[PDB]
Parts: sequence; structure tokens; C-alpha cells
Amino acid sequence: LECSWDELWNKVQQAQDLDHIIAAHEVFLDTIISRCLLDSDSRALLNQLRAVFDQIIELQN
Amino acid sequence: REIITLQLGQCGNQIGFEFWKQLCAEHGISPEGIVEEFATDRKDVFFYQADDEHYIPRAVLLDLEPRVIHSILNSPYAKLYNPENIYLGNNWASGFSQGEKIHEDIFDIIDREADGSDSLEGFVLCHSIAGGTGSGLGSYLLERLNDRYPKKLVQTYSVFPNQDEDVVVQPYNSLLTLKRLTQNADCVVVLDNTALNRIATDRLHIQNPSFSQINQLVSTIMSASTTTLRYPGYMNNDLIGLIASLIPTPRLHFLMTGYTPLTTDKTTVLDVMRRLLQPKNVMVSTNHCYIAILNIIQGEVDPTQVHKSLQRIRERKLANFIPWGPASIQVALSRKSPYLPSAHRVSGLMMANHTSISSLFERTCRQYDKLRKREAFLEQFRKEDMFKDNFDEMDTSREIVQQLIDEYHAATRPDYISWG
Amino acid sequence: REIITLQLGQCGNQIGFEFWKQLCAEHGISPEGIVEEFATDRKDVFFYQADDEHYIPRAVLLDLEPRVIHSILNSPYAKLYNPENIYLGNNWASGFSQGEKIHEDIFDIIDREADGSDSLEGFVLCHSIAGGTGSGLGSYLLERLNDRYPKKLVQTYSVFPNQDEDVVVQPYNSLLTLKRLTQNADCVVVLDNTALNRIATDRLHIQNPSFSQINQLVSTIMSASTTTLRYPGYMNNDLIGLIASLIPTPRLHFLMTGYTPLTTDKTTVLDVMRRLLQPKNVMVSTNHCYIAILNIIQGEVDPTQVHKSLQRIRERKLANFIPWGPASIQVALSRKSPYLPSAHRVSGLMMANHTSISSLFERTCRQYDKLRKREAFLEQFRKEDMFKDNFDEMDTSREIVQQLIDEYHAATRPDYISWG
Repeated sequence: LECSWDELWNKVQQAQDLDHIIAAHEVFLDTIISRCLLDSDSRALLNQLRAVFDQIIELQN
Repeated sequence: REIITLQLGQCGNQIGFEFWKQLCAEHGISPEGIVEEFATDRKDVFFYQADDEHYIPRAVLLDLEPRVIHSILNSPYAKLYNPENIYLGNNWASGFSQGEKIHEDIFDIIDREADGSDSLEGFVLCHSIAGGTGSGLGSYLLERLNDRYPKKLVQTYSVFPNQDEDVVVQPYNSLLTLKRLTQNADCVVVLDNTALNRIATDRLHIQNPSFSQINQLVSTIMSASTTTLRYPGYMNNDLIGLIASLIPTPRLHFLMTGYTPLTTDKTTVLDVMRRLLQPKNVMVSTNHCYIAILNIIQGEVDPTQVHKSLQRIRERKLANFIPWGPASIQVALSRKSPYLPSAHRVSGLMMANHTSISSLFERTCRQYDKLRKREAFLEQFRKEDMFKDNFDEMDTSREIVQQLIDEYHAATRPDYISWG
Repeated sequence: REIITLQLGQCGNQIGFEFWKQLCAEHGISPEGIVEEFATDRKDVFFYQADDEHYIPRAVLLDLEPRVIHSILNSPYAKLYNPENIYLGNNWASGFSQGEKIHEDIFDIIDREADGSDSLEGFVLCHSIAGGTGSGLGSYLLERLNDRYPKKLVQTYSVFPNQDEDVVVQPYNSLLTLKRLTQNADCVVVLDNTALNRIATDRLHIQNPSFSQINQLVSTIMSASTTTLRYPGYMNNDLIGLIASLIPTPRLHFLMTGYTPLTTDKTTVLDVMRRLLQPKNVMVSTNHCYIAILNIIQGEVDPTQVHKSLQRIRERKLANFIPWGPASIQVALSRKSPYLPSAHRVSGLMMANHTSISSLFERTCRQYDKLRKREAFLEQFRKEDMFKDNFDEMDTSREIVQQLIDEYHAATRPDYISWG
């Protein structure tokens, strides 16, 4: 959430068209979905990560 | 929750005075506490809000046999620090005994601020180890706060005195303070006077007046160590959240400091990290190893370069550590403030748990052991003898601090999974 | 890699003080170390950097029985040079013995700077031969550095004392210094008190205050000898790369100096080279020959003519040398700096390996031999006799320096391919 933010900020601050502002916001949002594990292909990895948080709350009890 | 700083003793009050002045200049605050006209920061934690924009810090300044507190009063910033919370020997026993008789009303001064604040996380002590009046009283107060606030935490910006070894009862005093601090302090950030003259070597023409001009050094370190709290960021938005990484085991809660541009008066993140790990930037004077390292960078740091720096540092391996703890070195970022000079606009600090500080503890334990065999300086005053006839609190402190030394070396061996 | 200058002894500290002041004025540095507002140079090597471009030199100032180091402290430039690395007899043995007891702390001063720098190439000693306190201590420190840093190199700007021959033990002291220097120094640049005094009588009427003014001459030579490093250029962008040509064989590592406009207070390269090869410019007092010559020119030098200048100077054959060495003279160029006067726009210097200096070594060996037969000044004090009861290190030095003399004359011979 910071490299992609810099990338967007450059591609907006240079751009002089709203049709490109739109398409830079789009790729920022899509790139955060992939750098996070929220994609439709990383579902197994996300489930494993949830299963490592399960043990944290277990330890809390 | 808001933090209250219990600055005590002459030296502790000097460094708390300078720290609050540093945060006055850094934040949008004038010497009378007024919001500055020229002025994005989280001032809630450190500065209480008055109605007419008097940002008065939650400083509790404790004076005993006052000399320098009168000088603190006759200052332009006296109106800045006005909670109106000042209430009137060189031995630890004398300080402890003097604290005991005033313990209720100073504790009411703590209670008032605790009530006045919306809420309370932490007590930050600008404590002086073997500080004559500062020590003893600080140990007693440290013992009182934990009992009265069992949930709450105490941090200690201990200025551990090393002056090449005048106070002749210094090892005894420091010994007792370390027992109280080891068992009754949630965190300690260790500072050293010889190391501070040694960190001052190359940076400013302060060779002879070092102790006078080490105040600025300590103030910069204290401000930078809290800057991530004082300025919002994605992570370490609370003192406890930061502290958890730095202290992995309760006994080993003493933290080494370091600052990349000692001459802060462009550098990439790769460069500042590699520089920081070198021992010159470090300010503290059998295998030995870190337990965990943390670093915060305040500046215009390029974001696709911090991860370059992290893995580049991994390849360099400038910091050697194989502890029991699994905590790896981590890159954190905070906001450089406006209105002040941004010279070397990138600029960083590190807080780490290092086993080397066990050596510094063992040096004062060596001095104490030698002095103890001689019994040259038992003090034998009537205060000292009456308060400790047995003189066995010295021995209890000796065994407790020896346990601490053995625990540090236990952290060094591969089997700290067993009892340390 | 950055160079650290180990200025020691009263005379050595005087010339290091003047050299660093000269590079303050030459570079964009003020007397407080601040980057000058009026201010393209490689200041990394010689001066430690802050991002505001404050530049403290990596000077190690060693004082013994301090008198002139207090005057060094009471100067405007005390803020300029602060690595805070000053740590407190006229005999070589007394200086050596005094150095031995404090060797660890001065060496920790060395270690701190070595750690502080990104990296370290060389130790440049402003050494004084037969300098009372300077000699002996410099020899001991020279012996320690090579062992501790075997890969690293040591240069010595030895001010060899010739004053027409007050100290009575000069040949003894100097003889010992040359043994240590011959086996434990990578490079030596030799200067002569009589030679510079004769130049002083030539250029000015100054006779009585020789030492004070000759400091300036020594400083000009020292700065000009490093200018090619201090400013970027095509070739000789590093000390070792420059040193290699100048010293062809390890034993013969003593270097001659010269400066075309001795009265530097337009001239073509042909003229400055021809002037340079003349002896009146040379600042040093059976067939004999150079081993190798090198010259560096800083000024408004037209580039097409420098080859033609070397060709002409070859026709002139002002410099006669048929050594075992195949090293031919080379015309090198450096950048004249701004902000200082450009009087004598083109100005040059030469460094050369010449067999004539064997004569100067043999003169002090002759004085030593006469004094040794007389035993008029054996010293044999409580310090001298106890440190050296056998007095056989003196003979070891005599045979080592005699090997050096024989090696010089063998280099003159056609058959230095064989052992010299």
C-alpha cells in the first residue's frame, strides 16, 4: 500500500486527462488486490493465513 | 491513551526540560504553550489540550533539595509547562527515605493527572541511575506505581552513568536501582555518559563541555524514539504495540539506541541502514548477539527502496545475531516534521535488544564487588545504617543482577528454551 | 577508500595543522567546518561528510608532553578538526617507551575512525625523524599499524632533519627511525630542513624564523602531492595506483619533491617541465641516476601540447637516468581549484625516486658512526640503558640502513636484476 500509492500518484500528477486518472485508479486497486492475498487464485494461501491467525486467538484463550 | 512523564532528580529534570522544549519547537507550540500561527500531528498523547490552545505537556517534575528546578522555573517555557505540579542527599538510601515521607502528595499529583486525562497507558521516567537524589526516590516511586496501576506500564529512559569512574558510592547506588528496575520496570532504554561523550566525538565541538552538550543528544534520541507515536503512520500507533517487538522476554528489557546522522546538522535508505548498523553510530560503550533489532526512518524515503534496503542489508549481514528469539530486523517509517530544518532529510534511529549491555551492567557489579570486599565506602551514615542495618538489600540486588547477567548469557546460548 | 592522517609529535602536529588549514581554504570549508556559501571535488577521501557538507578531516592528533597542542586547541579551526581524539622526552627510547604504555587507547582511537569510515585505504603519517617525542613513538606506532592492518598501506611525509648539524643524539635517533621505516613503511616522501631553508634564502630574505615560514613550503608540497586524489581526473584516481609507479622496488621507497613556481606568489608546459628538472627547484639537499620520475601539472594547460612537451623535454635530456628501472617520466594533469588566487596560472610538482638521497642517509650514518666510536652521547640513562642494555638494536639499524645504502648504489649499477 505504498509503492502502488507512489506509482498512482505519479501517473495522476503527470497525466492531464480524466480518462487516464480513472485507469490509474483502476490499476492501483487491482494491484492492491494482488499484492494482498485477496485474489481468486490465492484462496488457498489466504486460508492458510487465516489458519495461522486461528492459533493466535487459541493462545489468547 | 495519553502518556505521563515522571521526570525526577536534577539530571532527569534537565533532560525532561530539554525534551519538552524539543517537542515544543518540533510541534506547533510557542514558548507560552500557544498554538503557533505559522502552523497533521497526534498531539493528544503527549500534550494536554487547554481550551485556549495551551498545549501543556503531562510532565510531573519532582524536585528534591532543589537547585536546578529554580532555573527551570525562571525560563520562557515556565508558562508552557504549568500543570502547577511541583512539590518540594547524594545517597540512594537518603533519596529513598526522603521520598517515603512525601510519597502520598506526589502520588496525589499523579492521581490528578490520571483523572484529568481521558485515559492513561504509560509512565515514562526520565530516571537517573546513581543520581544521588534521583536514584532511591526513583526506585521507590517505581515500586509504588506498579502496585497502584498493575495493568499500566512503566518505561525508563535511564541515563546509566559511566564517566570512566565524583560519586564514590555510585556502584552501590546503581546496584540497588538495577534490582528495582529489573523486577519493577516494564521497559528500559539504556543511555551511557561515556558512550555519549564517545558519540559526541566526531559530531560537534563539545569535547570538554560534553556533559553540558550531551543534553541535546539525549533529547534528539528521546524525541525520535517517540516520533512514530507523535506522528501518525500505518504501524506502531501505540507504545505497547511498539514495545512488544523490542522486549521479547520480560527480564531482558534494556534497549540499546543508535542514530544514523550523528551530524544531522540525498542519502538513500540502503545507505542509512548500513551506516546505522556500524558501531560508530551505536552509542553504547564468548559469542555475543542481538536478540532483536528495530529501526525507524523519518524522512522522504522512497517506498520501493525500503524493501531493497531490507534485503540488501540481509545480504550485507552487517548485524550478526543468532539468538533464541526469532525476531528479525524490520524497516519502519515515520513522518519528518515541517517548520524545522530538514537537513539530511532522510534520517534514522534504531532500538535493539543487545547482549553487550550485560557487559556494562557487569562493570558496575565489578566495581561494587571490589568496593564490597574492601568495605571502604559503606557510608556508615546514621541514615544509611538505620535504614539498612543488615545491609542485605545490597546482597539481594547482587543476586538479582547476577541472575540478569546469567540470563543475558543464557539468551546467548542456543538453549534459552530452558530456564534462563 | 578514505585516508586517515596520523599526525604526531610537535613538529608533525604543526605541519598537519597547516596542511588541514590549507585544504580548508582550498576546499569549500570555513574555519568552523561549515560548507562555504560562495562554493566539483572528491572531498570524500580526506574529509568526513555531513549532508549540510560539514567536513571534519580524519586527523589523528597525538600529543606527548603537550605544549603546542594547546595552541592548536586555541585556534579558530578547533571546531573544524574535532574527531575528539587527542590523548595525553627528547630521546627516541623515551618516546618509544612512553608510547608503549598508551598504545591501547590511541589504537582504540584508530579503530573508532576505521569503523566510522565507509572504508580505509591508508595511514598518512606527518612523522618527524629524530623529533624527540615524535621519533620513537612514531616508529612504535608504525610497527603496530602494519601488524594490525597487513593489507593496508602506510605513507610517511617524513621531514628528515638537516639543519647543518640543538639535540646531540640526532644520528642515534634518526638511525633507529630509518630502520623501522625501511622495513615497516610502504612509502616515504622525504623533505629536508636545510633544503627548504636554502630555498627560503633564495626566494625571501627570511633566515632567522625558518621553521615558521618553512611550514608553508611543506604544506604546499603536501597539498599538491594529493591534489590528483582530492580532485577527479582520468588516471591516478587512487593512492595505490599513484604509488605503484613511484616506488618500483620495496626497499627504495623514498621520494623526492619539487615545485615549478617556488615563487607561486602564461607559462607553457614545456617551460614548467624544463624548469622543474633543474636542481634549484629540487627541495632536497660515481655515477648517480633517478629510478623513476612523475610530474603533475595544475592550471590552464592546453592538452595537445603536453605530449609535445614530453617530446621536447626528451630532446633536452635535462634529467639523466639509466637505472635498472624501465620507468619513464609521465606528464599528468590535475585541476586547479577555484576561490583561491590563480597567480602563475600553470603550476606543477614532481615526485621522483632518486639515488642522491642515499647520500643524505649516509651523512647521518656518518655522524652516527663517529659518535658511536666516541660513545660521547650513548645516552645510557636509566630509561635508555634499561630499555636497551645491549645497545644492539643500534647495530641492527646500522646494518639495515647500510643494506639500504648498498641497495641504492646497486640500483645505480647495471645489475640490480641480481640481489641488491
